[PDB]
Amino acid sequence: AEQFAVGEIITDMAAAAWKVGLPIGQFGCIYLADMNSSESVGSDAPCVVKVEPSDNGPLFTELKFYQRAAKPEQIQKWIRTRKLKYLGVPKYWGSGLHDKNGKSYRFMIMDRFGSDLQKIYEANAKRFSRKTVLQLSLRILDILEYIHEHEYVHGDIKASNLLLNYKNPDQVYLVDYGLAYRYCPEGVHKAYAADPKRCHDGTIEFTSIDAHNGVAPSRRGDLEILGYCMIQWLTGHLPWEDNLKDPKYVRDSKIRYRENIASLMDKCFANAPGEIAKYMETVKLLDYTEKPLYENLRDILLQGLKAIGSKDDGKLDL
Repeated sequence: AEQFAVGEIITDMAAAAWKVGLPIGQFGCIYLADMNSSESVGSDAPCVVKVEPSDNGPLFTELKFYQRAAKPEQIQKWIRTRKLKYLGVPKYWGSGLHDKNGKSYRFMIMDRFGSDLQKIYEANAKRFSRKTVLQLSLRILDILEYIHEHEYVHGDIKASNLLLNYKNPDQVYLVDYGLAYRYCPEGVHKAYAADPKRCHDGTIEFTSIDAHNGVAPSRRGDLEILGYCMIQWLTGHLPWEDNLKDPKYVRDSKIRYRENIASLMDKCFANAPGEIAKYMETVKLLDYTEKPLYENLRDILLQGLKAIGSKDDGKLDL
């Protein structure tokens, strides 16, 4: 199905006009997009349009997240109060309803990014430096604190969901909120239980123990997912990576390694970077409904940067 005629002008719900260009990268139904003008949408376009049938659940979930939490000025306000260089939550530009060939579709206009981190990781023989991992993780902690404080949990952090700013290789953004989860609607935390609405478990190698136990994701699970990403990034591996077809094996391993983090460090690393063990110990202390002390997690990571004779200079080193 072609959802658009290439070069057509589409008008969103706020009457802003956009033009549609070609598909990106040979992701889903995602096309380059720009402000309506007399020029064609070029390969250096600054936006994308994501389009799915209107009965698609994930696009609707994602749209709601972006409308509630990613409004250009909502993000800018947070950046000013927190004295952040930037925030890696993509900006929402608009959305609408588009009918074609008697089918109804939903569309959403978003920032356009450069490469995902997974491609860059594979081009570096599946390693990121200690400097890179700490700098990424600091910015992901900023992002997670933001979304959590706006009642959502991502539940699927991974290098393929981390995109670089098209104009700035040192700024990383977390994308894909189609299976994001509003753990705290109206300040009321979800109970330790399954959500019948939700069916997703994250990505098996990175997902949280809570997710493996069949309960809805919460804040600690996001921090836990980031922990496993860090190890994967530093080492090229996770202990359970050859048994991903067997979830109960993966859960058993995660549960045992949480109970004994020094054995995780022994398995994954001779000498391990101490911030990682410290990070995971702090995450382990969290109850299901407990608010993380994000600034203490960031501190733990800053002490890793000090230990390699560096600082938080915002350099990803990719």
